[PDB]
Amino acid sequence: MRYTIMVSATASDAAPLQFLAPYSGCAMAEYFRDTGKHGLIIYDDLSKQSVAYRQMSLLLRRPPGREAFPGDVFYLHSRLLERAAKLSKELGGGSLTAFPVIETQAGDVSAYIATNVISITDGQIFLETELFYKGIRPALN
Amino acid sequence: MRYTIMVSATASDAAPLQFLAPYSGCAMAEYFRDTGKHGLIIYDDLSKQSVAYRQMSLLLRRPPGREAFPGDVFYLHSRLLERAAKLSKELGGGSLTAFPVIETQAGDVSAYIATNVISITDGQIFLETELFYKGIRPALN
Amino acid sequence: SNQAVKQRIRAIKNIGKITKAMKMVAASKMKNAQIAVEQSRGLVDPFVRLFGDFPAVNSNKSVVVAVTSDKGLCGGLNSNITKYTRATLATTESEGKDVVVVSIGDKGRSQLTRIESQRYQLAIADTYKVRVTFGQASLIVEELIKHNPQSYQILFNKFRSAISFKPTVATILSPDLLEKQLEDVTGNSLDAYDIEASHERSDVLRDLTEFHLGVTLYNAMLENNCSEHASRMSAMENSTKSAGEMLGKLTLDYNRKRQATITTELIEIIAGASALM
Amino acid sequence: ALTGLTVAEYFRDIEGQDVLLFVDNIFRFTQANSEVSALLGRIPSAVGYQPTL
Repeated sequence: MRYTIMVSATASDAAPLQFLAPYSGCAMAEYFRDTGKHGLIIYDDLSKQSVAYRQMSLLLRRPPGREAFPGDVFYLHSRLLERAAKLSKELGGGSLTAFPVIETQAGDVSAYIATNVISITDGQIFLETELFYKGIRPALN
Repeated sequence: MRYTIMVSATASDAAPLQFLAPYSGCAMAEYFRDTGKHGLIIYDDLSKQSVAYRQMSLLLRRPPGREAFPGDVFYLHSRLLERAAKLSKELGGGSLTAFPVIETQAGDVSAYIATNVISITDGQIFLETELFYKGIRPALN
Repeated sequence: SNQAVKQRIRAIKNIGKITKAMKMVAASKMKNAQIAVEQSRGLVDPFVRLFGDFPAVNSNKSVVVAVTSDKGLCGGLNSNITKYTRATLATTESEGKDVVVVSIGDKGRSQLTRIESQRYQLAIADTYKVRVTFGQASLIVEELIKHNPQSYQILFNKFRSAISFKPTVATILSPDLLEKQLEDVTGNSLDAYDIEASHERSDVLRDLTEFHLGVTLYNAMLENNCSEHASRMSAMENSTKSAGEMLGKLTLDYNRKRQATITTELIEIIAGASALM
Repeated sequence: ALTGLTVAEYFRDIEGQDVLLFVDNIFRFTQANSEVSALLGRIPSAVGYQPTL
């Protein structure tokens, strides 16, 4: 905790707070990225941020799309994950590394939010459930 | 070309032009039908006419239905295809053969426009992409 | 499209129990074949402690039998010994000898003409319709007596256990053409026995070689029938797993399509109702 | 995508020569118009897209 910030928007907190907490955390780590230092950020369950934003969108009576998500639920995550960068020498040289977490359902890696964040992030760490239930932990596919 | 008329409302053309293009070509073919000669009208991609009509009716604030198509999209294709007739001998005896082309998605004929124009027309030349790649070309199921 | 997956689920769901039924049918067949193979294994022992085991002989004419299955659900039985009767028929012919190909079973005549058709002469089927007896085995032994080679070759999956099917070769030497010729080791190794038969040694050897080929052919098509039932029991256990895993994929795809169907129909109703209100 | 086409169309029409026009995710043009069109006061089309797709 000497090096960690905790930006907690729990399940009881209102859905604009869970919509906004990745952006608050990414601002707090863009502090370290902008001044030449290095930052790591873990948006734990961006699937739940997209659920919070789907709640905000449908309560705004906005027209939904795939899995009743708004059309800009890709822009929600890409606006956030594009701020994880490696800056140039003219800009300090700092960096910010992001670890978005996405929860699939039955290994369904071709869902809407899962394929949204797959086409934003650089890599992918797919953790299989059947390797996990055979003792092979971390269950790296 | 000396026997063919080519009516082309293309993709950059406005949605009312793609809506009214098959009625234009059918009215041009009705000249040869009504004068004792024979015609062969081919409405290529009647599904794209239905898409243009869907746009034109959704922007007119008419309430959408199944696949956001209007109510009268059966009437749209039926009142066009019923103009292909073999006239009686007291009207010259001319004819008009219609060949509507419908594109389906992964062989799904349970779609909306596909069921409409299947129930409207007389026959169907149902082509498959799994017989097209077995060498059986024309790929007639 | 959504009706294809729900009907395909019932297709794979009945396939996965059809093959499990055939698996338990194969197990109940193996359970009564297990006592017949142990009743009929013992008669190959006195002839092999009497005639030996001479596979790599200088035979000028030879006859090979591949004892395969009739039904086609064995799973790595008829094609394994097809490769064994390929590689073993690579081995015997080393001096430009004649070799006659015989196979027993509908899946053997359809798997041995691919490699040896001009050398194929005889195909036997319908052998395990009711059961196996010494009558039909002796009859096809006579049909190999319609040929007159110097030696005979047998290939069959010997039912060692319910998991191991050792493809055993049995080589049956023609008596006065090759058997006493292969026994002349500092005199003759057969002359220690005293012939009690009505005629000379060549004729009791002829009757003996006919009876030896008949009893090893009976043992071959009983060993292979029991290993056929065991291999069908194993291959319709691996197949039930495959039709259970495909059903596990298809139920998940059906539930994804079900949820997407309800969301799509709901969104269409909401857009149509909000166009008015 | 229209800016990329205009820079290419000056080469095709005025300069009069062969050009190569690579576009990375022309889907994002359609998706961006779907995000815009949700707020322009329109009835949404099939699976959630704009009517003028």
